[PDB]
Amino acid sequence: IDQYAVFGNPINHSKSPFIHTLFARQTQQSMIYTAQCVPVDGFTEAAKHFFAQGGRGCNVTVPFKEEAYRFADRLTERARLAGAVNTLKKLDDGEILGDNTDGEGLVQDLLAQQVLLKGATILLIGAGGAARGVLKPLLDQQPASITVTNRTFAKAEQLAELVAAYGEVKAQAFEQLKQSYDVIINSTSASLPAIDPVIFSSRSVCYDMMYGKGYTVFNQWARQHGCAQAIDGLGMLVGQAAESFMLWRGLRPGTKQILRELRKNLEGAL
Amino acid sequence: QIDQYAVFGNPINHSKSPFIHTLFARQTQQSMIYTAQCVPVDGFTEAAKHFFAQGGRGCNVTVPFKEEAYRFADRLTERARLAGAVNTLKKLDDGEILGDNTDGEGLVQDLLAQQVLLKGATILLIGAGGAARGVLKPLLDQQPASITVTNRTFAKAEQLAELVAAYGEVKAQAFEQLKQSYDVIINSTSGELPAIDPVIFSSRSVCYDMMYGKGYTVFNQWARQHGCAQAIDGLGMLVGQAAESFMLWRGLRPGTKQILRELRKNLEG
Ligand code: NA
Ligand code: NA
Repeated sequence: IDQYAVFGNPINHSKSPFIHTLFARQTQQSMIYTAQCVPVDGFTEAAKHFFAQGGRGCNVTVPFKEEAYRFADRLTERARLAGAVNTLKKLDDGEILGDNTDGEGLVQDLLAQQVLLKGATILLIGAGGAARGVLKPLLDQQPASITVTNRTFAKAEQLAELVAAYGEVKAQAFEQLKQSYDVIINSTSASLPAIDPVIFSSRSVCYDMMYGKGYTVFNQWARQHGCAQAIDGLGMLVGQAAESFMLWRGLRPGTKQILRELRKNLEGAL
Repeated sequence: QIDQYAVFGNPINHSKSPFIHTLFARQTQQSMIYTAQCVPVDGFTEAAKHFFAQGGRGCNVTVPFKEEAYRFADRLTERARLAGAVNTLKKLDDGEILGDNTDGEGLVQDLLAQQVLLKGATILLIGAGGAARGVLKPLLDQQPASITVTNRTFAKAEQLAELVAAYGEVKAQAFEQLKQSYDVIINSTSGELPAIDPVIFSSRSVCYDMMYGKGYTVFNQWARQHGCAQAIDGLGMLVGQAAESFMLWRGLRPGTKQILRELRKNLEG
């Protein structure tokens, strides 16, 4: 029985073991995925111990992703560009590979929802770690452009500079936004942003990284201002997990049927 | 479909419970999922509350949270009340969270299935902590000749013997008072072996350690050096307590044979 885990949890409820346990059931994998505690002396020590005792891979949550990035011996392209690792994998030679599946999970959820990314104009709200992590995977989908926005312009400019060689990436402060976008992605945590609701057009699609019962505060706002479709982040959670699982096991699980169950649980497990 | 169950503990770094319950559920046609979730030492109550809020149906609770689980429960079974600790929580149909303790029953069923004759046996129980307390009444219910409780600190042994006087023949002795051999010796303490005269072990003694792992535990190694008949580890107690929890949750007792065989194989791999 191969051992996998999640380290960290920035919230008080745990879904990763549920998700991965079901992926393992679907694909008949002899593995166990548990939630492991970061001890009081830190993540690095926890990771060292985990891999020394036979661990094969683990997910890492905020705020430990940068530490996981430093811990890894090797990094995937998307991890190196993200500056953060959410997935560690012990290779055959004992080296620890660091990956970041957050952006690809977002992309796959958007695609599962039949959102057209190729040639699309994308507005990315926020310029923090969550935003940084999803840029390269989105750019790989060949959008016409991505506009990074933040309350203060500088932070958005800095992020656009990092990824400038990969496609058309613009920076604009919240206050400057004055046109509509095909796809709007909210990467910011709950506080609404001082943005002109003109960003939402008749055919715009809104994606919130946050999730919960009913509609999120941001998606409620988007909907009230004429959004064509408001999607929450539950699918991104399952999508990122599926990418991690594929990295570890080389098998693609069934994301939709797990997303459906998570949604049933959010609405009451009735 | 996929009713939610879990084990909460710290550190629970190599949990077998998800495997155990997965097999139980397949065998008994229950549609459920069981996950292992380490919780920080200050976070059990909030973790449990959120687990149940999000649809959880039941959970095991392991160290260091068993006493906190006793407080968390809305109602306690008689065996949990006597044990002073809860290792199993269940969400009842009326919304109430029931606390139970299946550790003692699990131990007893393991001993009995392994064909240790408890009826008429002299039993030495080493340790007077929570682990000992949770198995004492179930052991007495098997009608042993006697149970002698011992502990590094004598006062806790005496307290434990006084708690269960009504259920059978139970004595408290200091480590250094132990001067004869027993039919069954059970170690409930979690190598720095207890400082007890190995005269306790006869070539006809069965030894049982609640601890388990690859190879022989340090306690079982000591017992074997001193001739014990057979030295058994706690893997079967884990499986046994799990089966009792499962019966509480789902209403049917699952078989343990495949599970025990596979877990044993895996420990040695
Ligand atoms: Na298969
Ligand atoms: Na209570």
